[PDB]
Amino acid sequence: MSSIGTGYDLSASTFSPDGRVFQVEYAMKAVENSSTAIGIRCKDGVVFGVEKLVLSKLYEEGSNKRLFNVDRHVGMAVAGLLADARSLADIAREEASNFRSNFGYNIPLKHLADRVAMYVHAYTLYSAVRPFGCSFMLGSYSVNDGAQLYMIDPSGVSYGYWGCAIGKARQAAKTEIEKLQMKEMTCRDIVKEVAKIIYIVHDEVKDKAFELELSWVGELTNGRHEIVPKDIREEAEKYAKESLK
Amino acid sequence: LVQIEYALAAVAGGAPSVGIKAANGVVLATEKKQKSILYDERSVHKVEPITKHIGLVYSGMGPDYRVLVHRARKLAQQYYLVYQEPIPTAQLVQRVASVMQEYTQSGGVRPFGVSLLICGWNEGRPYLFQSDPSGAYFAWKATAMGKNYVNGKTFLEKRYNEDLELEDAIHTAILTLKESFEGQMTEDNIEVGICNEAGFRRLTPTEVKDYLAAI
Amino acid sequence: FDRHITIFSPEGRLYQVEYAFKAINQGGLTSVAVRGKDCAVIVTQKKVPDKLLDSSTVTHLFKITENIGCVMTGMTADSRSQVQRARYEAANWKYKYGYEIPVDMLCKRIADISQVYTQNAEMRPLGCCMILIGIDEEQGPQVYKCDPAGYYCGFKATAAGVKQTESTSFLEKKVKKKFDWTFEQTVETAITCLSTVLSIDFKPSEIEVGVVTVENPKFRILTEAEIDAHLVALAER
Amino acid sequence: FDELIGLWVSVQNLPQWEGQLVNLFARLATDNIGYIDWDPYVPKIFTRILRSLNLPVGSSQVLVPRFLTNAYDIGHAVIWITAMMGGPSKLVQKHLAGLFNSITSFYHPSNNGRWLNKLMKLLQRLPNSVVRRLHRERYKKPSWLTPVPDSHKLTDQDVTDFVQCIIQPVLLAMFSKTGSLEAAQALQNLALMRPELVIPPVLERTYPALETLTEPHQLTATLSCVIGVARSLVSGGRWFPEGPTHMLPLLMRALPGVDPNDFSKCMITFQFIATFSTLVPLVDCSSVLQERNDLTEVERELCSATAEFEDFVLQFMDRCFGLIESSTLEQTREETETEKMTHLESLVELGLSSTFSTILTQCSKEIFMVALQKVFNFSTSHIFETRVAGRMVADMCRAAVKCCPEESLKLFVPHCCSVITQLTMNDDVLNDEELDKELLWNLQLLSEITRVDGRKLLLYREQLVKILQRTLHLTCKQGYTLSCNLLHHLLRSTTLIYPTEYCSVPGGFDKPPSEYFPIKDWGKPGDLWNLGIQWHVPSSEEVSFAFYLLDSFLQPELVKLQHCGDGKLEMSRDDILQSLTIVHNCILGSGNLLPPLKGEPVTNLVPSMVSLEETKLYTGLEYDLSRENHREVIATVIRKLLNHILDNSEDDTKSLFLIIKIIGDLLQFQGSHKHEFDSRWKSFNLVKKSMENRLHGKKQHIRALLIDRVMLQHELRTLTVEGCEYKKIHQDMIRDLLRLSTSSYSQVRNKAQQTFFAALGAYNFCCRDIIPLVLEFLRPDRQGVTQQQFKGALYCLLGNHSGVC
Amino acid sequence: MFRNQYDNDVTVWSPQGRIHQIEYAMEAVKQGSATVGLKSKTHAVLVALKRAQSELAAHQKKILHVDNHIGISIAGLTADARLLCNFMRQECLDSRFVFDRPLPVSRLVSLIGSKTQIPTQRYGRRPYGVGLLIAGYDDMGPHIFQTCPSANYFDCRAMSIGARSQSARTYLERHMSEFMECNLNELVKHGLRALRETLPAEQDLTTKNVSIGIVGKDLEFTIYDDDDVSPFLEGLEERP
Amino acid sequence: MFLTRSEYDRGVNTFSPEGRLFQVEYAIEAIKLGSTAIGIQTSEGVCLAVEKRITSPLMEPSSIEKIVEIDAHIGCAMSGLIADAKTLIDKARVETQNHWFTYNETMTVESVTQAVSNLALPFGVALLFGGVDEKGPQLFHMDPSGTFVQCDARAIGSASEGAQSSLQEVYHKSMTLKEAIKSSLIILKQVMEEKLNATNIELATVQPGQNFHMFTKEELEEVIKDI
Ligand SMILES: O=P(O)(O)O[C@H]1[C@H](OP(=O)(O)O)[C@@H](OP(=O)(O)O)[C@H](OP(=O)(O)OP(=O)(O)O)[C@H](OP(=O)(O)OP(=O)(O)O)[C@@H]1OP(=O)(O)O
Repeated sequence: MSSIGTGYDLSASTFSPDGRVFQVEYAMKAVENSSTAIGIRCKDGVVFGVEKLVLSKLYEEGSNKRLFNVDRHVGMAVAGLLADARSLADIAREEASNFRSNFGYNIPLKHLADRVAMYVHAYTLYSAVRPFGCSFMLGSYSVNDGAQLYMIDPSGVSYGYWGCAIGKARQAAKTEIEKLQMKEMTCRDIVKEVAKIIYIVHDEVKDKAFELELSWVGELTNGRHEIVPKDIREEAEKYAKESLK
Repeated sequence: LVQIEYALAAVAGGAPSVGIKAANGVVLATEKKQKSILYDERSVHKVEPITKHIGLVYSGMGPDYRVLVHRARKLAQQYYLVYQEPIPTAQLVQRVASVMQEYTQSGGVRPFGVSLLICGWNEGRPYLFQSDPSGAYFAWKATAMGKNYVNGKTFLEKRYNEDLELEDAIHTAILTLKESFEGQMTEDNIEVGICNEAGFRRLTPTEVKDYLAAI
Repeated sequence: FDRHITIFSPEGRLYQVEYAFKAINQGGLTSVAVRGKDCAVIVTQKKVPDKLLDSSTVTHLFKITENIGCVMTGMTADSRSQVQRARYEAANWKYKYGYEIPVDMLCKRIADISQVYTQNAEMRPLGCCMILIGIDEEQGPQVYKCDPAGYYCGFKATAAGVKQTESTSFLEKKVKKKFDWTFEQTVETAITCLSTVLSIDFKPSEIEVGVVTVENPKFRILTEAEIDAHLVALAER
Repeated sequence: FDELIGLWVSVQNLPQWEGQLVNLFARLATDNIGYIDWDPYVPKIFTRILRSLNLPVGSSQVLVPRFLTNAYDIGHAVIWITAMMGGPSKLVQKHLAGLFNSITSFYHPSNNGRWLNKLMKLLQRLPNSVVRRLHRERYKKPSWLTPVPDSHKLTDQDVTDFVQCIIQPVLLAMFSKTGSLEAAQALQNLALMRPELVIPPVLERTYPALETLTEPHQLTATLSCVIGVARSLVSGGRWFPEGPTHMLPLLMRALPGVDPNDFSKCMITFQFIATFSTLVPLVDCSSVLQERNDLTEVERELCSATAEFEDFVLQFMDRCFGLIESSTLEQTREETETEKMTHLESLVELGLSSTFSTILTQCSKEIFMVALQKVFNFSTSHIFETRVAGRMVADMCRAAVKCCPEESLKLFVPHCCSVITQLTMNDDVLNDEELDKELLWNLQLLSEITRVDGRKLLLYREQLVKILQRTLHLTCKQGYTLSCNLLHHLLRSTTLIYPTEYCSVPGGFDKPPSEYFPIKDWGKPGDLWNLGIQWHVPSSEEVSFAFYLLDSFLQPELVKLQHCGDGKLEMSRDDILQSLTIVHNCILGSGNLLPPLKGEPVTNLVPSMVSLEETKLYTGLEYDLSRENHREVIATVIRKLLNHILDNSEDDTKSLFLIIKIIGDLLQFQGSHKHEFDSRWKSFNLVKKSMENRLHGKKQHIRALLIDRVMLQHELRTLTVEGCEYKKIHQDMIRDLLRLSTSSYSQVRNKAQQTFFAALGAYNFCCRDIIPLVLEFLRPDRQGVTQQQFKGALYCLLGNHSGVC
Repeated sequence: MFRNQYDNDVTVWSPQGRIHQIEYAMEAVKQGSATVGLKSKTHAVLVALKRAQSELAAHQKKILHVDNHIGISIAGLTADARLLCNFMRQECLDSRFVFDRPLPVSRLVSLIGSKTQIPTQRYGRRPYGVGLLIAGYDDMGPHIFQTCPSANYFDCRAMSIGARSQSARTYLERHMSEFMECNLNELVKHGLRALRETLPAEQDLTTKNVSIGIVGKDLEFTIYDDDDVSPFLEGLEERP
Repeated sequence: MFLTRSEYDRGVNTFSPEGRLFQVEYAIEAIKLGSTAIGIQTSEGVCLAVEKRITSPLMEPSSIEKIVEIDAHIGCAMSGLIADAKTLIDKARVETQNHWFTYNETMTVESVTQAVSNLALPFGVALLFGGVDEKGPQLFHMDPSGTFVQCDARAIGSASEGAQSSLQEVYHKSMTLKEAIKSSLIILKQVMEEKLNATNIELATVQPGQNFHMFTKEELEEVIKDI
């Protein structure tokens, strides 16, 4: 389009004349240059799926994990920039730790998401720092509150989601999660669906190799967030390969 | 600094404030127009007490003003902790103008866009003072602030005399606002405070209404 | 750099403070608060653009204390941050001072915090608007609104957002004509005002109403069946 | 010569006289070019010029002692270089190419320094002076001045080699940090002579620059340098034919420059769209496939790109709508409003309404109706605040109204009259002091919709006086002010002489046969003779409307103020100000009709044996002397009202100013403002110089500024009135003015002295008339004048910076 | 000429969604000499090529001790590698003092990445202009980690960083299918043949320019210098 | 000759697109400004020569020190003015003495050079630490970047490269200390072109037997008696 050189877009501490903070927008545009993480909550849990790109055949096949355990009942699927995403993994992890140490129980999702979206927001109004270039989904399950899936963008806004998608093919992933009855499915159907939606939105002629990472939390894991078994993962792989055809 | 002159540009865009030092007191009338009928005019106050004997009023930027209202009241009560005596008005203006000067020396901040009219009564003797955003303070017989303060300062220079009473000084402080009001003032859209020997108080709108009826 | 940070223009203006009000309009949403004889309502619209989003989490109505509520308009993360700061100042007033914070004192406190953003150059103004409602023990219903400039005022009615000026024109023609009051009319006035300037003939999944009354000062967020009970009563007249 | 140049070469200092001496040989070289050889001298001229550029060379070897100060201005060194080249031995071109090979490191944008201010001057002045030499040699007529010989004229290769040597510093200086101004002028003058060598590099650097988003310094560079190259780019030129095909691609891709964020690129984008739309008739000439021959393979591809002209004037216009929609006020202060418009944004509505009026006179009637509907829906349904955003929309509206007066006015004037009529009906809106702001915007819209061709507005005569019958007396100073400038623009549309079309193609441009071909006319410069200005001279019908509108809206309140000067009509200060505002806008609109103040001559000034006669210039209206002169009655009323205010209501600081303005325009104003004419004149030379086809010599210019220059000749004609008789009715104007010059309030004194100082340079021998009346107050013995009368009499006696003293 | 509005500080996002100071620090590691790291099932070998300021100077060190089980090799600014060594040595000492066990190598690498993200986001401070190649042995076997100036860390089968280390990665990806089943000497010779292919045609691996660091199961981290690389280089083949 | 600057040099903390900090680059190649100083490490000890450039004969030559004593076994020759080096010299002395206080042993020349180079992390001093420890005699050059390296002959200062190309040629491993002192004087006289006497050069040796020793005027002129 056209560039701007007046310099309203050089610090997050500055509005534009039409009222935008462009550094937050440019950080959010760093997220849409990254591969797609999807998250779907169901009747009994939240399922995460990341197309983790493998940009060298020399890595250890499990390097650069974009799925995080931030508490034993909450998990974190990241898009965007990894080093900022690991910083926020440490922040969310420390915030869960401090909540348990001060109040005596596990941090609620919707409270973890708010307390981490406030950190992400506090890095969006100063000239001494820049906004984070990662959007991320937090997904939990417990017995009292059900499945909980929030996503936090670089702006610092956290909304609840039945399905969610962050990354470069997030929109067609919103389409193919919108073709899905997630409010009635169980977690073991949502893993097949997450795998096939990740295999649909993956353009092999631009980025050509990836490793699908899945993580669930739910009734079937006793409200613990885990990577999930390789057997269930490779059945989801085979259903996604055959499903695509 | 250039920000001090640009901060005085935000004062002269503010609403008119007029303060007149009578023989037995000091008035401080201001312009308080509401932008629409939706605003509760009872809510926010421009004439504001600092002590039981010092009040003040401003022109310019209200949020900047409340920062020095809060800090004038703190400096006054930390004088009262030390001396158990109500602070002299001139001493308080030195303290407040020192605060208002601090935000011009330090970088990374701007000056206040507010100029204060500090009134007072101490030792049986009234005081009229103006603190500028530079941190400079001047003692006055009468002065104007805000929008067309120049025309107000020469309207006052014509109607000021030293053997003037407090009620007549309320009458000629309403007139100095009325020379620039633009559209028929009432008791709900100006705000007057007086010092006298009884202390500072902000006039009740029922008491402003009779002063307006006398004109 | 005279238009990048919060310092004065040569004609005495703060351009970043002016651009924070432009930032309020970025949200696309308009909020309206009106005040009655023994009640004060807040109505905002609840445009949910993504249909696989949990709509129970998208809300601009916030509980500050049990007796004080809040509608936010503007940049959403800024809004949640200013809500957390208002909740802190309310609880700390109750702790230090032994009684519940008044609505004017909370709104004055949040505006005093916002002035600091308008004066230090190292951080920006926080580009959103708070409207606080709550029942005063001596003055009745209070509607207070603080802007990113650090101003606050008390309002017979007010509006915040994209269609603020036309909502203000509507309510200004309204409150000089009648003294709008009663529990039902004041929700009527705040639903009609939002509807007239948005011109979209509400269904209750699309707005959200928050009330305080003198008879029960608890801040309530209206149920969708209750917004139906007002929209059906308004939509046949 | 041999004496003086041997003296020149034998010195090596920088004396202060050898810079006098190079000013002499530069003048000698230009006037005699097929003469003195300069061949033993050229290796010394060029090397002393390079020394004058005083470039830092070597390992930090410095020259505090060396003469840095003078002796080598490049204005004269350029003249001396360009007068030596040509002839059988180029030698001078070899040295010139070697010079720019020696400085090519210093023109790079990373290498800026104190040398660059003068190295930019070499680069902006040298191709200009070669253009002037080519014009001197080629396109200037035979005359008394000694013509240049055939042996020493610049040939084809001789000017191709100049372009080939100088262009790489010019392209290198395009991206300079100082601001690309003096490289754009070089690119203008180099494209008049060799456009095929100049335009393809600047658009090879422009299309990436206008694509990027990390190098924004390039967009301001590569658009300001396409302004100057534009008249060459849109013409072709018989050896660079591709030229224009680059216009509408580059015109469409520049549309995100219309931006609320940058002032700096939105200026140059407006100034780009305005210069690449006067240069093109944007009539949709794409329905020509019935024209199997008579076309060029360029012209075919250039007419089957013309269909994107709706997609330019509508995609441009959403860019201009969003800039308005985020150029609103957003009032941040509780205490006061802003109510004024800063310098930075009163330029982006001059640029906005300039390029949108430039576009819209250059579009066909097919394109215009779509643009009119898009104007009308946005101004009608998107209600605007009346300070910065509605000021922009209503000036965007009157561009469409100024183009085709009969169709655009049909949409706005019934709508705005109906919507004002529905909102003024309550009859308690007359004494309402706020005016709910839908009346404000439509009242502002109608106020500025009407400064248009007045003959095309006499249709909406009856139901437009009815909108003035009710709004002028409405007590709100946003709303009688927006209704008296409605009266202002209604009088001066009906009274004043002005052109109406400003199009690039004479007297036509909305013509039904599209079988002939408008896109072989991109340019067509000048044509002073077959020009065809559509003038608006006032007819008797509209002069009658102007006097009716003056006898319906000036005369009642003139009666009112005349009674207020008496002991009748105890009249409010907000009501005196209103009536003086109506009187001011009514004079200030209808000035051309009413003849100036006349009376008996003042007597005892100066014995005058030859004659002291005013100049009587016609200016085209023929004053009606059988009507009562309306300046005289207004002067009669405001002198008596000045006596009333300066004796009964001394403090009325707002009406009094308008007594000052009404004295200032009763005494001076005949239809034209002096300051507006000055501003227009300044604008004209900036537009003329940036589009100056210097090489060609018949005043070839875009028909737009060539019509604007005849309007400047008319304004210069109606504005210069010479030393007319001082005429005692003007003496009372300046006696009573002095009374305002020495008054209680300093602001009324300061505004009163500026019309006082302008009153004294207008009448011959009247500065001497008032010497002992300024001097009354500063007498030692005149008992008790005042502090302020004394201070005012000596401000009066000081003068100002550029007037009488 | 094409001057960039956005590559000024690290706290500026470009409108293309990028941070240019991080990207420009990413090629501070291609200003360093090549270094190959590779692991077997039992050992992890860091082979680096080091250069001398003159023939009389003594060949700047590139493999550095961090603990008895962790040894790293550096490419890029050796001033930032010194900050990173001091940090990593102190973290190894702190968890051998508190827990009386060696570090997991991945936890130290995570802790490095959390250290180096902080100057990628805060004003007036540059990213670390070094990339490390981190060999370690712990309970999970041997480990080869790459950390980059982008504060992104990589778990590797084999890796090469430094100038013209593409050719080593072309060697290593071709031959990584047999690294795990190597003994020590063949793993070192694979690392040397990867390092030997980051050379021009006239240059060869000598005892002065080659430095080899090995950690393993029953072997602490040891750096093999000048005389000590002679058993490892006098078993290779001539350059193909 | 002319001027060759870009947009990526002289930014104080800013990488170039080739990973380079050119503000630091030009501030290291501006510490060539110092006078020449040649250290040669031999097996019989290390020698340190530096040129002195006395202004006036009213000035004490023993008052501008261009070779200092770090400890009894370590000397150091700087290039540049002494006031830039003097915090590095004082740091080196304090570090040797703290190492002695904690450890009851002499600090190695490498560890002193490392402790100075930590404090150098620019600071704009090139130093030459020559000394004798348990690893024999050792010479260490430490450029202003903070990079230190053992080197067995090294010239720092104004003609560092022209003297270094001569040190590449006279030096061999079996060189005696007197041959090193004569060679360093020959190369100092070459890069100086002045007559060589005991008022424009300093010289100091650190031998394995004796301590750090500065040559006196009588001992110095015996060396230039046969140069
Ligand atoms: O009236 P203005 O604004 O002051 O400007 C006059 C100039 O001032 P003057 O009339 O003497 O007071 C005069 O220039 P100089 O005498 O100083 O050289 C004329 O030059 P001339 O015509 O003799 O010289 P040629 O034709 O250029 O060779 C005109 O300049 P061009 O446009 O180049 O000439 P064109 O009018 O186009 O023919 C120009 O007419 P415009 O009004 O259009 O600007």
